[PDB]
Amino acid sequence: ADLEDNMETLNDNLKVIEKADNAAQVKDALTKMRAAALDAQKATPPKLEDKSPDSPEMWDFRHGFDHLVYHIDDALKLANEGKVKEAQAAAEQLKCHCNACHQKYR
Ligand code: HEC
Ligand SMILES: [Cu+2]
Repeated sequence: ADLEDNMETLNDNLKVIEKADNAAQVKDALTKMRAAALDAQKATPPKLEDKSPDSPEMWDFRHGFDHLVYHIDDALKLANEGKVKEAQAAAEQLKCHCNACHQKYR
């Protein structure tokens, strides 16, 4: 999918997590976010289209998604333990990273 679509998936599923009634619902949303993060990691964002594919900026962009997956995996572990509120709280740690990448590269 394109980068915009993967971003919509990330945004929509974070809202699902916030409104969830159980940890399995959180897990289902996080699973979709994990895939969207890894698919977005394959894209070249418009603001970096003129940079080398091997540039420090492109590696920083790609590594931002690895860190999003770090947080998603943290939250998934908690969700799979049935810990709904803790999994929701772990997912909120994503937000600073959504905004930090946007500040650089959106
Ligand atoms: C870089 C490592 C990113 C991370 C982490 C997140 N996003 Fe992102 N997002 C990124 C870029 C470069 C762009 C612009 C894409 C473009 O083609 O202009 C975006 C955009 C969004 C949007 C707007 C969607 C659109 O239709 O353009 C949303 C709603 C969005 N991003 C959400 C979002 C969330 C919730 C994230 C954390 C869970 C997140 N992004 C991380 C780059 C990066
Ligand atoms: Cu972090």
